[PDB]
Amino acid sequence: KWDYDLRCGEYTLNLNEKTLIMGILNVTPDSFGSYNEVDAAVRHAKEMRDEGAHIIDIGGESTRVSVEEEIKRVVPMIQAVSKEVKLPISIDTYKAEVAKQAIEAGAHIINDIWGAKAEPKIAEVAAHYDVPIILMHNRDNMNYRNLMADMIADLYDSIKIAKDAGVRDENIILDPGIGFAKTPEQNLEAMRNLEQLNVLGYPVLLGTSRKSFIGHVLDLPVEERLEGTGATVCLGIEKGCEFVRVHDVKEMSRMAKMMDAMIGK
Amino acid sequence: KWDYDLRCGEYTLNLNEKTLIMGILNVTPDSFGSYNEVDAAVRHAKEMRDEGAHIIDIGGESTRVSVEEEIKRVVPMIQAVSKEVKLPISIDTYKAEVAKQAIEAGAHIINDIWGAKAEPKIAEVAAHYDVPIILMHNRDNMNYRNLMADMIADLYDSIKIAKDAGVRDENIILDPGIGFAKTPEQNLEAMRNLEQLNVLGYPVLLGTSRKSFIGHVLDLPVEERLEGTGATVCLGIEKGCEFVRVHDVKEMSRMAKMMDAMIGK
Ligand SMILES: C[C@@H]1CNc2nc(N)[nH]c(=O)c2N1
Ligand SMILES: C[C@@H]1CNc2nc(N)[nH]c(=O)c2N1
Repeated sequence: KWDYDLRCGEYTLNLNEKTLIMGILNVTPDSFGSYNEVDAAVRHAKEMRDEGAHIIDIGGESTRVSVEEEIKRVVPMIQAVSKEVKLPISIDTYKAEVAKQAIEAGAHIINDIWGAKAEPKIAEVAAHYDVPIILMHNRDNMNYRNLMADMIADLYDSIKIAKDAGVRDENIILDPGIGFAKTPEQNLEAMRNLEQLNVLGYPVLLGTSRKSFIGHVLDLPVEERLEGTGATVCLGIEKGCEFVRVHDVKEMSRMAKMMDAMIGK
Repeated sequence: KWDYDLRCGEYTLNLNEKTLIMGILNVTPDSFGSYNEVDAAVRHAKEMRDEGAHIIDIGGESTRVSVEEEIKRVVPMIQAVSKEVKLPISIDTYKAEVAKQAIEAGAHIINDIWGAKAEPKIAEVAAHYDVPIILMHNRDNMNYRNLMADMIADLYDSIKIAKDAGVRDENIILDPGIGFAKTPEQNLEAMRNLEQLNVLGYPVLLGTSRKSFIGHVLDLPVEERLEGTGATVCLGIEKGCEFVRVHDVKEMSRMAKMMDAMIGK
């Protein structure tokens, strides 16, 4: 099915062999590139490498921050993890300068929650270093004529921007952006119609880990969402996703792997 | 989609509203209707009722037993649980006399792992008390020309037997019999083609809890199979199953419920 491998410089990721697990690195800052924060992050990456993660996702601005600062927090982390853990690292920013530094510092993949729309210059950063980029569906509003048709239109506007800036098709990964610009019911509608994004011809990453719509269904707080995340990973894999972005790496790797065996991937 | 409810005398089970969870009652015998065994079983049913189970499944001969004896072990259990826990009880036997007693003692549903083939008289027991019966795929051999086509043929031979004995269509539930008469690869093939059984027009129950094929994929012992069972429950629900038979009632209820929300059931 994929006629190419994901080229990540040093590392290569095969897209046919298994669902690829992206481990979410919790970047809990010190009040002050300090030791407790860089060391707590290195140990966390190591735990996830050992639990079956294939990519470590490192973020500077967690939604729940000055550009100069985001770099000083995230660059030390990427240096320590890329040196100490043999996994590709994706950098979770939408800012072009942050992306630029992160890749100099050793990150392999760009992870852009605004799909090259917040700062179009980021795809030029991608085009240049020639790295894979994740384009996530997002918009600053929630008025959908047709949810899926709109997601697909919007994603396609990211691809144009990326392709225009010089991004090769083989470095494009898409993401339905679950939990962004979507009501809880829209989130479950995007889950139920995820296979639609396959028509765009690109690999899909799904990020549903512990998100608020799981809580809305199950009526359960963020720490009781492991079964609900599992269900979303399972439906995602069955609908064709190539990657899942999760906190619970041990549990999701096992669910991923059993899905893979059953659907014949 | 289902134009009728599952009639269980005292209780009624709706087939459209949610995936219905069947809790597996571990019937750990005393060396001797004793207290520790009937009381350990009542507390276990109660825990599962509280964790979200809709049916309690009670078995006399766990595969890993004289007819007269199977009754003396299982009849006290059904009396205590049906009196003390307000859930329908299914009786996991293939023996007609055991089924007969179990229903006198208070069980609602017959659960027959040999699909009325080991003892055809059991469907007459079903026909008479007018109870729902689960017909599970099983055979005393593993030489399949075409796995799915054979399962469907074999299941259909159970339906004939049941219908001939007087069983109403509305009291027939089918079960692909995962882990019986199937190699590990055949088990994963039946999972991947489960939606095929829907053409027979009946509700489907799936039993994959902690089974040996999960262990074969994940390489993990029976107590580390919770993620692997989850994956099977998720794929089952997406492929259309009306019931899942599980040990981990808390975890599987949550995964069931999140699947239901997403697939729109
Ligand atoms: C809340 C987080 C932020 N970063 C993400 N990145 C991708 N690709 N996909 C996602 O779902 C998310 N969600
Ligand atoms: C091992 C157990 C025995 N009883 C079962 N009954 C049904 N219906 N389905 C099943 O899968 C099983 N498996």
